[PDB]
Amino acid sequence: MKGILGVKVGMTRIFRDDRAVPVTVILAGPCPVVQRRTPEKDGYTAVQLGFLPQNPKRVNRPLKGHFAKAGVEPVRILREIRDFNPEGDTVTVEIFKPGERVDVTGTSKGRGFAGVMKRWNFAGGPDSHGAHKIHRHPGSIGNRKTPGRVYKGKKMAGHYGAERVTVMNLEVVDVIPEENLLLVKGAVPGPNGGLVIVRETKKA
Amino acid sequence: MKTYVPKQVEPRWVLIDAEGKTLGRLATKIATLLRGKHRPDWTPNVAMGDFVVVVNADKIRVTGKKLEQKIYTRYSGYPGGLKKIPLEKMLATHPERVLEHAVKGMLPKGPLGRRLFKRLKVYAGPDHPHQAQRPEKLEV
Amino acid sequence: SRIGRLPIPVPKGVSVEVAPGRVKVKGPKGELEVPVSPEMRVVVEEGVVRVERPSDERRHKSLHGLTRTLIANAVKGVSEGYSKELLIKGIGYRARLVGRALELTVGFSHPVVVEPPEGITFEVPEPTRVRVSGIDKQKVGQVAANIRAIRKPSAYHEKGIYYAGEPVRLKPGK
Amino acid sequence: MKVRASVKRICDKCKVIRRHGRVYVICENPKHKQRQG
Amino acid sequence: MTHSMRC
RNA sequence: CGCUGAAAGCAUCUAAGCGGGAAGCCCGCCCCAAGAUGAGGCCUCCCACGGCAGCCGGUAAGGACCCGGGAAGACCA
RNA sequence: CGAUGUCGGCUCGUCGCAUCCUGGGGCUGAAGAAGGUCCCAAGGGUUGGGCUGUUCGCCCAUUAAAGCGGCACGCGAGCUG
Ligand SMILES: [Mg+2]
Ligand SMILES: [Mg+2]
Ligand SMILES: [Mg+2]
Ligand SMILES: [Mg+2]
Ligand SMILES: [Mg+2]
Ligand SMILES: [Mg+2]
Ligand SMILES: [Mg+2]
Ligand SMILES: [Mg+2]
Ligand SMILES: [Mg+2]
Ligand SMILES: [Mg+2]
Ligand SMILES: [Mg+2]
Ligand SMILES: [Mg+2]
Ligand SMILES: [Mg+2]
Ligand SMILES: [Mg+2]
Ligand SMILES: [Mg+2]
Ligand SMILES: [Mg+2]
Ligand SMILES: [Mg+2]
Ligand SMILES: [Mg+2]
Ligand SMILES: [Mg+2]
Ligand SMILES: [Mg+2]
Ligand SMILES: [Mg+2]
Ligand SMILES: [Mg+2]
Ligand SMILES: [Mg+2]
Ligand SMILES: [Mg+2]
Ligand SMILES: [Mg+2]
Ligand SMILES: [Mg+2]
Ligand SMILES: [Mg+2]
Ligand SMILES: [Mg+2]
Ligand SMILES: [Mg+2]
Ligand SMILES: [Mg+2]
Ligand SMILES: [Mg+2]
Ligand SMILES: [Mg+2]
Ligand SMILES: [Mg+2]
Ligand SMILES: [Mg+2]
Ligand SMILES: [Mg+2]
Ligand SMILES: [Mg+2]
Ligand SMILES: [Mg+2]
Ligand SMILES: [Mg+2]
Ligand SMILES: [Mg+2]
Ligand SMILES: [Mg+2]
Ligand SMILES: [Mg+2]
Ligand SMILES: [Mg+2]
Ligand SMILES: [Mg+2]
Ligand SMILES: [Mg+2]
Ligand SMILES: [Mg+2]
Ligand SMILES: [Mg+2]
Ligand SMILES: [Mg+2]
Ligand SMILES: [Mg+2]
Ligand SMILES: [Mg+2]
Ligand SMILES: [Mg+2]
Ligand SMILES: [Mg+2]
Ligand SMILES: [Mg+2]
Ligand SMILES: [Mg+2]
Ligand SMILES: [Mg+2]
Ligand SMILES: [Mg+2]
Ligand SMILES: [Mg+2]
Ligand SMILES: [Mg+2]
Ligand SMILES: [Mg+2]
Ligand SMILES: [Mg+2]
Ligand SMILES: [Mg+2]
Ligand SMILES: [Mg+2]
Ligand SMILES: [Mg+2]
Ligand SMILES: [Mg+2]
Ligand SMILES: [Mg+2]
Ligand SMILES: [Mg+2]
Ligand SMILES: [Mg+2]
Ligand SMILES: [Mg+2]
Ligand SMILES: [Mg+2]
Ligand SMILES: [Mg+2]
Ligand SMILES: [Mg+2]
Ligand SMILES: [Mg+2]
Ligand SMILES: [Mg+2]
Ligand SMILES: [Mg+2]
Ligand SMILES: [Mg+2]
Ligand SMILES: [Mg+2]
Ligand SMILES: [Mg+2]
Ligand SMILES: [Mg+2]
Ligand SMILES: [Mg+2]
Ligand SMILES: [Mg+2]
Ligand SMILES: [Mg+2]
Ligand SMILES: [Mg+2]
Ligand SMILES: [Mg+2]
Ligand SMILES: [Mg+2]
Ligand SMILES: [Mg+2]
Ligand SMILES: [Mg+2]
Ligand SMILES: [Mg+2]
Ligand SMILES: [Mg+2]
Ligand SMILES: [Mg+2]
Ligand SMILES: [Mg+2]
Ligand SMILES: [Mg+2]
Ligand SMILES: [Mg+2]
Ligand SMILES: [Mg+2]
Ligand SMILES: [Mg+2]
Ligand SMILES: [Zn+2]
Repeated sequence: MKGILGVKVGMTRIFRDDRAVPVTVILAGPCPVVQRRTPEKDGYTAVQLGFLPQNPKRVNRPLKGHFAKAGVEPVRILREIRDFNPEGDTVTVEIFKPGERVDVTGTSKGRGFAGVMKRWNFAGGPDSHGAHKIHRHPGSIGNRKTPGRVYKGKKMAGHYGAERVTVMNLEVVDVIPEENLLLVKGAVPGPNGGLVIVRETKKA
Repeated sequence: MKTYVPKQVEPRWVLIDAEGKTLGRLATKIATLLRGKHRPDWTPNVAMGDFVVVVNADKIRVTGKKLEQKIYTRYSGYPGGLKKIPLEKMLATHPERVLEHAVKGMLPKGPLGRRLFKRLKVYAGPDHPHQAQRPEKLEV
Repeated sequence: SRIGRLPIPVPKGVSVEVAPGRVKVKGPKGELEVPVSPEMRVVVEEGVVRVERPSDERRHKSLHGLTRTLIANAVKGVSEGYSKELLIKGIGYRARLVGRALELTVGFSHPVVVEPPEGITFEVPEPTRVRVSGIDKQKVGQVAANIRAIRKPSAYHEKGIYYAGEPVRLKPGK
Repeated sequence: MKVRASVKRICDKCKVIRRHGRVYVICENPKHKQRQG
Repeated sequence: MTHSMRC
């Protein structure tokens, strides 16, 4: 169980065996090891990784001390990969080989306050035939006096996206260690520039 | 001539070992002790009972086929969110909840009753961390 | 009219030792351990094991006969041993030992390998005869039952896996 | 398996048994298998 | 309008 | 559907014991989640300031205000 | 009765199981394939049209299947009319 912190660059397609393969390009490494959660100290196993250097004259004293105890320069981000104990002190793209399958976690693009048709694929109303100001409305939200209420988890309008999403079992199309590049076939959550996490797959 | 009312009492810490005892018949006594009704100065509107530590709560005992047929349930508020957990699985997973549920169902409802529940410290296995309080062992 | 009153002959030199809620039986072929109701009494006599029951309520009478046979089956298990033979029938059906495991060719697209659990020994005299050997009678019957269910007797043809002595009952086809 | 409220012996080889709180009829004739229910 | 015509 | 097995010399999946067995049940996958007031855990930073569990002033590590913005967003965040 | 809006549709679900399909079984007048009947099972699924205001139903072309019922004949301070 291995992971790395990353950055979604953008999409393209490459050509492999006379097939066009859409890819998302991710800048993964290098991720220095900042803290090691152990069963003795913390109750579980995990590495705290770091990612992207930060202006040392921009990192407050509580974080300065934390980096110091590891002997690492200030990084912009800390994230834990759970159940990962890499041998070295720096995780790079070369933990992945082409052909391996990975799960990728990013923050979806935010639709803001979203209607029931965009958020939940509701059917809306008719656009003619007498329909009266309900073309995008959800219709009924319940029954009558029994139960006289609205279910919890009811699908309604509200904020949509800008949430944690994991897409699973993406094929690794290439590793370019000279540039810390990881090509993964298909779509990855979030905008270009967004932070993402690449873990070995959990599908068998 | 006005009934006596005690000034704030200094609570006693007692220790009960649940191993082999019958689940309900022991809860009933822990309820009494938490309410402090064994005390001749009992007052219905103050927390003045004992603190009760319990060890070996996973070795509680039960009659009949209750290990398979006793069903704790939780309702989440969502359509279909009625969860059914048999006693067997609860002892297998969160054993201390078994005596806790039974004691709590015998305490009074309301603010005081929730506080006296906080005066119960239920533990699986023989050990307990309250050595600081030096709890008097009780043969119940 | 009573299983449990029947004394249990003990062959030389099979040892029977009594303990709370157990008896241990050690013989030439190994040792078994029979868990016995604390309500029954297991008394050791000269080359004879006997079982006594405390009253005549039904639970005592039911454990009484049960217990004796459990002691007896184990005393035979550690000296004579138990075994069941299985017959394979059908045109393409046979078996063979592959190491200690049991390989079955019984009409699927694949073979069926059966490993022998601890205490059980597999034997294939003829390609159509399988022998399940062990000291534990219940365990021998279970493993034989397991092997039989891989291709049970057909209802219309004499093909599949049969217990030795199992009758071949069939029913017509047209 | 016949499942019904009246479970009887059908033939002289039929045997009425009781297992796990339910009344069964077992017999050499598979048509005669009964469970009360 | 008027009333719901419950007729 | 069994194995072994009495009560009931036989028989019996059961009364003691042990197997096998569903798109269902529990866990496993994804998401939220310590207001879980039972308010958890780990890493790091500041520190015993001055005047009659309190008190009011100046600080500390830190934070907010303000501003330039943002595939974040109704405002807020 | 100083008003509890009344059919059907659309939208949005949710529940029961006496189960339509899918999973597990027994019996069969079960050769196989395919069925029949009963048992367990409510996780998920259960199509698009012609006619009629229709519910229902019949028809067309499919389908693993085109289930049956409850929620004020669920849902008009949500729409239609
Ligand atoms: Mg672009
Ligand atoms: Mg290539
Ligand atoms: Mg931050
Ligand atoms: Mg992130
Ligand atoms: Mg975003
Ligand atoms: Mg998008
Ligand atoms: Mg937006
Ligand atoms: Mg909408
Ligand atoms: Mg959408
Ligand atoms: Mg849409
Ligand atoms: Mg959507
Ligand atoms: Mg529509
Ligand atoms: Mg529509
Ligand atoms: Mg539309
Ligand atoms: Mg319009
Ligand atoms: Mg209008
Ligand atoms: Mg209008
Ligand atoms: Mg309107
Ligand atoms: Mg309009
Ligand atoms: Mg609406
Ligand atoms: Mg109403
Ligand atoms: Mg209404
Ligand atoms: Mg209500
Ligand atoms: Mg948001
Ligand atoms: Mg694939
Ligand atoms: Mg680069
Ligand atoms: Mg992202
Ligand atoms: Mg960022
Ligand atoms: Mg007085
Ligand atoms: Mg007691
Ligand atoms: Mg009290
Ligand atoms: Mg009191
Ligand atoms: Mg029990
Ligand atoms: Mg009351
Ligand atoms: Mg079997
Ligand atoms: Mg009849
Ligand atoms: Mg028979
Ligand atoms: Mg038998
Ligand atoms: Mg017998
Ligand atoms: Mg039993
Ligand atoms: Mg079993
Ligand atoms: Mg199993
Ligand atoms: Mg599946
Ligand atoms: Mg989270
Ligand atoms: Mg907290
Ligand atoms: Mg948290
Ligand atoms: Mg508190
Ligand atoms: Mg509190
Ligand atoms: Mg609570
Ligand atoms: Mg606290
Ligand atoms: Mg905290
Ligand atoms: Mg912890
Ligand atoms: Mg804002
Ligand atoms: Mg703005
Ligand atoms: Mg704004
Ligand atoms: Mg402001
Ligand atoms: Mg009226
Ligand atoms: Mg009025
Ligand atoms: Mg009125
Ligand atoms: Mg009115
Ligand atoms: Mg009104
Ligand atoms: Mg429509
Ligand atoms: Mg419905
Ligand atoms: Mg049913
Ligand atoms: Mg089916
Ligand atoms: Mg079927
Ligand atoms: Mg059938
Ligand atoms: Mg035929
Ligand atoms: Mg067939
Ligand atoms: Mg049936
Ligand atoms: Mg279902
Ligand atoms: Mg359904
Ligand atoms: Mg037309
Ligand atoms: Mg039409
Ligand atoms: Mg019609
Ligand atoms: Mg009609
Ligand atoms: Mg059909
Ligand atoms: Mg079909
Ligand atoms: Mg139709
Ligand atoms: Mg209906
Ligand atoms: Mg329906
Ligand atoms: Mg009704
Ligand atoms: Mg009606
Ligand atoms: Mg109607
Ligand atoms: Mg009517
Ligand atoms: Mg209606
Ligand atoms: Mg209506
Ligand atoms: Mg209206
Ligand atoms: Mg209407
Ligand atoms: Mg209404
Ligand atoms: Mg209204
Ligand atoms: Mg209303
Ligand atoms: Mg009109
Ligand atoms: Zn019969």
